[PDB]
Amino acid sequence: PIATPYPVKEWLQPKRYKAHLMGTTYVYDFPELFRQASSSQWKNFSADVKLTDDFFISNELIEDENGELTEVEREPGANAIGMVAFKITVKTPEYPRGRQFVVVANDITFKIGSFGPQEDEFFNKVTEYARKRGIPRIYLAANSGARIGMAEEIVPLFQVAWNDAANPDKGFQYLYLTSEGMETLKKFDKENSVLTERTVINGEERFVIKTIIGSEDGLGVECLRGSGLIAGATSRAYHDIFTITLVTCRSVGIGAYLVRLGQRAIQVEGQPIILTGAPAINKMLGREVYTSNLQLGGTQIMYNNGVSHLTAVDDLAGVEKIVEWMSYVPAKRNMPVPILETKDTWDRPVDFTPTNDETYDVRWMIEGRETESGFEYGLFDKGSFFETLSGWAKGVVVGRARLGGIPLGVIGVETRTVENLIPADPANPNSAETLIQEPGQVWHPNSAFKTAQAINDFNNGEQLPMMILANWRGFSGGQRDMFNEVLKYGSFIVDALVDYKQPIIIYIPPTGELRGGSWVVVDPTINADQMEMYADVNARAGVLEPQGMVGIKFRREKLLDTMNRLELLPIYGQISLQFADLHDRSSRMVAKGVISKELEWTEARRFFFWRLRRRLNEEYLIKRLSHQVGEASRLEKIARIRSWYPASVDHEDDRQVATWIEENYKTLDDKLKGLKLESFA
Amino acid sequence: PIATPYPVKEWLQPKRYKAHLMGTTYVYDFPELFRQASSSQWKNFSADVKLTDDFFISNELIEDENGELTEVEREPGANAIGMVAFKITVKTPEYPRGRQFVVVANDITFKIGSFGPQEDEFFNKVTEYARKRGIPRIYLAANSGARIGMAEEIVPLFQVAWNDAANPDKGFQYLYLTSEGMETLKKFDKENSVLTERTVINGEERFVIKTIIGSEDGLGVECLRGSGLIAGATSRAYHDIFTITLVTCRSVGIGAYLVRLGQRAIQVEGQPIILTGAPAINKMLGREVYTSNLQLGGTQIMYNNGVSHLTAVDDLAGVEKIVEWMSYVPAKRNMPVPILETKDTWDRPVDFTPTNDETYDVRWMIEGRETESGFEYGLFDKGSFFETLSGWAKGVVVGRARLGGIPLGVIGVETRTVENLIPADPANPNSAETLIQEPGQVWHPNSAFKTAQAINDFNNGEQLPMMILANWRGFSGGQRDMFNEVLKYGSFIVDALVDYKQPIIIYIPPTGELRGGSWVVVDPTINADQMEMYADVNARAGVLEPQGMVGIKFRREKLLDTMNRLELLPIYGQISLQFADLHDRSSRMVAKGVISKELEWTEARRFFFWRLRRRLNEEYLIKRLSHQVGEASRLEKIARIRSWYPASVDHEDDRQVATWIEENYKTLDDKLKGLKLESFA
Ligand SMILES: O=C(c1c2ccccc2cc2ccccc12)N1CCC(N2CCC[C@@H](C(=O)N3CCOCC3)C2)CC1
Ligand SMILES: O=C(c1c2ccccc2cc2ccccc12)N1CCC(N2CCC[C@@H](C(=O)N3CCOCC3)C2)CC1
Repeated sequence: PIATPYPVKEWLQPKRYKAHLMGTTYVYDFPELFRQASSSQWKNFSADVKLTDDFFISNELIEDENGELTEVEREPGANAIGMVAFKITVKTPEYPRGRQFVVVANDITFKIGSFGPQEDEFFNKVTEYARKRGIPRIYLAANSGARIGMAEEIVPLFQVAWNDAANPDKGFQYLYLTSEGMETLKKFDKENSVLTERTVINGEERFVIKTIIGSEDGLGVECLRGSGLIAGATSRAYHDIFTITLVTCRSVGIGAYLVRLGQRAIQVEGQPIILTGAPAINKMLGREVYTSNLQLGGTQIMYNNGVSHLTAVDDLAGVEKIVEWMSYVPAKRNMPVPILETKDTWDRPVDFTPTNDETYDVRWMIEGRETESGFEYGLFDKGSFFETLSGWAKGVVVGRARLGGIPLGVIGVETRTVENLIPADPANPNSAETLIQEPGQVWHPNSAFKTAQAINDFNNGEQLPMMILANWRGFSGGQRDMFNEVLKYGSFIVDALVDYKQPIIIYIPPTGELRGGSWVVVDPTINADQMEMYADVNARAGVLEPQGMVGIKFRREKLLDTMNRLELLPIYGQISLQFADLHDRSSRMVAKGVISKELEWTEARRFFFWRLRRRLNEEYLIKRLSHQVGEASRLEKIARIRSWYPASVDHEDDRQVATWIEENYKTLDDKLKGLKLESFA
Repeated sequence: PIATPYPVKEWLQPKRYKAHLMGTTYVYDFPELFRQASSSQWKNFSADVKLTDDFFISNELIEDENGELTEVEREPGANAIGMVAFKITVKTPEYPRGRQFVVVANDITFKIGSFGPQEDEFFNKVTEYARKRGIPRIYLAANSGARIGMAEEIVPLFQVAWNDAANPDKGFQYLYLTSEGMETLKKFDKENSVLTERTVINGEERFVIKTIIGSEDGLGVECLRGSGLIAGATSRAYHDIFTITLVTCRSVGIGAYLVRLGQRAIQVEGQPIILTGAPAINKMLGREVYTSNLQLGGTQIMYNNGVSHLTAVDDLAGVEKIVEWMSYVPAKRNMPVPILETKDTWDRPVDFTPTNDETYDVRWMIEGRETESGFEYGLFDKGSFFETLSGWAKGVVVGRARLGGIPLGVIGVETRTVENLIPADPANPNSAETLIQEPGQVWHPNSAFKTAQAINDFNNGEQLPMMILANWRGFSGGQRDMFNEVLKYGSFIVDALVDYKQPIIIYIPPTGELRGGSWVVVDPTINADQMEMYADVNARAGVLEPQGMVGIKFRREKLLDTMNRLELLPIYGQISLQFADLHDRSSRMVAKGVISKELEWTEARRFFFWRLRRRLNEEYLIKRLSHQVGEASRLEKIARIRSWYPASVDHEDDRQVATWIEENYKTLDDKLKGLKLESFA
């Protein structure tokens, strides 16, 4: 293209054009999308703030002589391998002074973004770089899978020993090389390119090739090993640092697994996440079964799956989502969660409230709802809800949110029935579309899976506190759900709670209820160190429902002796039912001591803001002790800590306790590093 | 019953009869089934050995004044709660001097084996008892779920305020008590049995009951909390000690979850594992959908599921299976795996061998096969294979086995196609039976799940080494398997390998092959500390299959320039195919360094016996260091250790190295506790 306003980009670097033809942003152009999204981040936070370009820095990382990664300021497109990386330091609303993270990306223009040994070792190096520093690892996937190839240097000179040169079609018995070919190899030192055995046939000495190795690296198994390396590296990263992947273009094989192993994934529309491509599958099956890879790894598959937590219309959209996702995540492992107070102060009542006779969208209880007569504030900061895995197991709603600025994970129950429509298998003529009804307030294998998945993703990397607006009547005990292993996924929940390292809040909502199976799997005793449970005064909880209670311990026989109070069954049935429902009240929960407090929905936001803050504060103090004393149970540490509180401070006063602690961080700090003389040997 | 030979048992204890009517062994009679099974254990080991009753001891455990568990020798049936336990010390072939473990069981005769607070705290206490001592925790489930009930003391005197005594049917507005009733309660101190509010209606002062609490404990939520307690306790136990559960009778609610949380489960035939019973489900749905609980939790469900690892014809059968399962498990956490050498010495060739043109049952490669012309020894000790999860995901075969006495976990690939027949959902008129073809040498969501599940169960509790006869062409990339999240389960594999704490051996079999996706997820670099990979000389491995290799890097264009060697496509296609297959040879794997050694199947058993032994020996030494020095990488520790080997010892000689180490345990022990002066402060 001639006569363009500015210096033609796709020409100074033709790769940029190739990247675009492929349908993805050019790898070296990504850092810019992060600057843009970071800018947009500030615009939404404070429309006024004036930004300087030094608010965002991106330094490429390449390996030096020692194989050590360093920040080099070189020109785009000069990458020797098909894998690039950048260390980004950017000031954000949560981290005004700056926060860092790394970005690793395949370079789709370099050998179709294949994964070769060199790319794998680079990928592994970078992942370790991030983990060491405890900073997030963002991965931009646009690849073709493990790199392949043959020993091309052996294709022009391989001879075949036939059954008779007269009729080649009669077959052969082995391939070989002539003493001439053997020399050709020896001339280029490409001798180890083949394992042979010299054997003199009546004709001449022919070297039978028993194995082809190849002089060039990255043809077969050496590539598979590299994949495993990064697979294991990523599995490890997920429990260490915040991990997220943007499928910016096709992602195949190891590329697909890398997406899942980092768990958190945002898939750009039309960018398939696949194992074996459609063409190759059709070939293998002989028939033309599939049309596009999108049938195998499109959003309609992976987003409905749960592999994709979110979808994006285009790369920039995805980058914005990543950046938005990180706003609730600590700057680096073990730092306090990033607090970001906004216009929505904590001191206000909760507007929206559910009704036992009015279908509602739990999201309204969460973020709030916009009505004709104004806006109804929910429990959390307005506009702070960031839902994820929204295309899978709609039975539960999971997302990040803020409570007076305090970021946290949130799990709500979808009350409306879900219409899960499963496509037909194009590989089966007998395959037919199927609609699955997913009853509200009930766990099914997929919603139990999504719950545990959410819990683990909140805990690992994100290191976030969490609140579950628990409201389930139990797990589906039907035969289908039971056959589909609902017991394994329910247990996954228990496992994930036991692993949680941040404060957890279980709260049964106003019109909510927690019954039998459901209560079990979320009870605070599962993790006494981090869990606390609260029942709204208008919530219900019992081993069974009122109906089941009368159906077992209020039989017709007992209903009769009751007739001695005044056919009439229609109303005496409602007397027993109500008799039972009177046991399932928060008051009994308090009386029996299974919950910490019965709360009032409208006053919840206020209460939880201070409880969470008071707890985050005591936790910080609890850890400082841990990494100082050594032998001492939690009970002991928290006691030694609360013993430092002024005599006049009411330990049960969340605000008071939180306020005092924040006013004495340094005094307490001395008190801590004063216990250094705790060298019990 | 009169005139019976010996003292009538079901009469001295009527409970025994009730237990039997229920279809299960009487809880106090179980210790005897363990003695029997232990006896049978010896009979099979050495038919000669003469046993004394002191070879087996069972002491009941109950809580003392302090709530501490102690061994009391009291008479059967005297249990105050509906939960019993026994500490069993028994001499076995693996542990001639004795090995211990605990047995906890519901007492189905006590309040239908319900789970009340008291039973839960007892259950939790016992589980902690075992964990502390690191001994196995066997659980015998026969229960009815969380205990329920109402405030019965409030049913004879609750008054109802109607709209008019004339027409009760017109409804009411609230229940209450008379100053007389209030007194009745006060007389028995059962005052906290109800939360009320006095209000004088034109008539008289009536106390409105706002909440019913109940004087008796174990009616509602307090039971759900106890369940959670033991759920979390069991989730924890699984990663700590060897856990197993025998569903000896119905197991419900928390009872069902307890089964899954302990993971390893043996289900007696006809004993359902359920959440909500069929009757109650039918009631809730109005219609008569299900006939028996077996449709919901029978073996046809749970055994096909994977929830049940094995099924048993009767209790004794199950006990025998438990006892058999434990024979490969260490006496208690962290002890060496129990070695048990039998007639099948290590020094022999491997008989059975697969053929590329003859369907075989991988189990023959494992245990061996019995032919008409004698017995063909497999890779492992004859009669030592103990398969588990045999009713689920037949695509893979998992079990325990011995290699010259060394117990280990084994994962083999089923080559035959699996005919998975899924039942119809009786709750859907449109539901129809469905047969799923599961292609051999291919991972599907369920077989990938079973693989990871097996790996984790081998690692946790069992603490066993493991060998995987890896032979997969890859994961199914079809749309159905892909939509059914095959990527999540494949990754579960990577996760489980990263967690493995014992030596691992990956071995591609004689006619086996490991391709693309499959290699990735099992490569040694995933866990360099514990993994090692070996390829049989007759195995194949490549990123793709030969066909796919020619289909990409040996196109018709290149096939032509090849025509310059002598329509003829049918044979020139086989020349290219063979050209590719020449890259996929173990020789290249060695050349490229992705495997440790290429082996010969017949000599495998011999080789692996010494490699595994040499490794178990070095591991022991590696740990002793760890729990002594502190800061030192694996690389350093193993080097400091191999530096102690005599100069003449060949580090690569497994037998030599193992032999020397075993001949110097105490000399090495001194060398270790000599590094105590390693007090770097
Ligand atoms: O309390 C009862 C109950 C009865 C219990 C015992 C005897 C008779 C009962 C009758 C009941 C009638 C209506 C509702 C609940 C009843 N429960 C039985 C049903 C329980 N559901 C929990 C949530 C999932 C439900 C379930 O398993 N499903 C949902 C519908 O599809 C089939 C599978 C079961 C809740 C507790
Ligand atoms: O090597 C090939 C291959 C080709 C690759 C690239 C271009 C053309 C190919 C043609 C092939 C033709 C026959 C076999 C393999 C072929 N592979 C493609 C198929 C791969 N399978 C791995 C195991 C599971 C297979 C799969 O996804 N299935 C199994 C059948 O049901 C649909 C889903 C795919 C194995 C690797």
